[PDB]
Order: sequence, then structure tokens, then C-alpha cells
Amino acid sequence: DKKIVIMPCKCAPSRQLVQVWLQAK
Amino acid sequence: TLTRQDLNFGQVVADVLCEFLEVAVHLILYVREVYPVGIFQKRKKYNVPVQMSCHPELNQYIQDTLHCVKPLLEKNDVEKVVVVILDKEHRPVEKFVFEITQPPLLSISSDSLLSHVEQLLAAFILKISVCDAVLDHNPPGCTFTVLVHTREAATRNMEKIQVIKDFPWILADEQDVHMHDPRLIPLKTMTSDILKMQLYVEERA
Repeated sequence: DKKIVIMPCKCAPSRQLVQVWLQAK
Repeated sequence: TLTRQDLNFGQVVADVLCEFLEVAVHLILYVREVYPVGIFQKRKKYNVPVQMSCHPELNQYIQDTLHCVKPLLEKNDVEKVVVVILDKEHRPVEKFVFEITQPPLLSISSDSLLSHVEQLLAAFILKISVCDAVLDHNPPGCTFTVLVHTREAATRNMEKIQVIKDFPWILADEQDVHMHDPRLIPLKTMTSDILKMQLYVEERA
């Protein structure tokens, strides 16, 4: 019998958003 | 301590697991290069080196996710917490599976989790630190998500969207839940008096 498997609807911050934050210092 | 409920109704194990999952998730993201290495700083946990992001929003996202996982753990409603690495087409390439069992009675004969928590959890962390040796190279531009496999039976008519602590979650679709006959890579198993936890990775075959 199958159980409920869930995930957040929203994604984590994208790699690019983090790259931009880093490069800004 | 005969029973799981004796340790503050499952709160102790939930808190310890959420602390542990936060550090393991950060380390995964580092070693697999899900994010640029420059956001991670070196810290110590369980008396071993760990790598933790200083990106505020990523940190908060991980904490928010685990804030939702905690009540599920407390009500004994978790079989797995899975860090799923998705390729740029959003298909799973790799899964880090933390398989958790919280029996109602403590196993008398196993070692005390709470007396040896540092050493016991450090062993998982150390396996993650060096797991890049045994895994394939992921393709570029991977992202991650977290899947929670619950103990709840699925009902025919159930709403896809489930709000937990104010965050919307969703029943996971076959794109993420399914990997075609993945290769299974064991990292670490532990059986303690209160918790049984196995970490292993599934890789696309």
C-alpha cells in the first residue's frame, strides 16, 4: 500500500541567485 | 526508559534529527557542488568538520523545510527524508536517503543514542564528507529538493496540496519519486536504543 510522499511546493534559492549574492560579496 | 514517548513524546529524537539533517543537507550541497563553494564556511559539529552555507535565504529555506519535518518526526510519521538532486531537465540524478525508524519501545540491547550522539552522528557526517569518491559526476546545473516519505496511507481522494506550519507542500509526482532501477550506494547504518537510521544514495543507472 502506497504512502504519502511530500515535497515543498517552493524550490530552494537557485544557484544563480546565490552566485550573484556571492559575487556582490 | 522503556518507551519512545518517555523522551519528551518524540521531541528529543525529532530535535536531534532536525539538527543532524540541517548539517547533513548543507554538507551534501557542498560536496555535490549544488551551490558555489564560496558560500560555505568551515565549522565543527559532532567534533568533526562540516561545511555550512552563509547564504541567508538558502539557510532559511533549509530551516523552514526542517521546521515542517519536525512535527512529522514527532508524531512518528517519517520513514525517509530524501535529499533529491535534480538535473537541469529536473530529473532525479541522485538521492541521498535518510531512512528512519522510531520504534515504540526502546531497544534495550543497542547503544544509547543520547550518551553517544556525537560519535554516532559524526560517522554519518564523515561518510558524506568523502562520498564524492563513490558517486558519479553529476551533470552541470543540478538543483535540490527534499522529499519526505511519510507513514500515512494514501487515500483515493486526497488534495495534492498540504499545508504544514504554513508552508505549502505537495504530494510528490512520479517525475521525482521514480528512478528507473537506480544503483544503490550504502554509506552508513546505525541501530541505537531509540533510533535506527540508514543513509544510502541512489544514483541513476
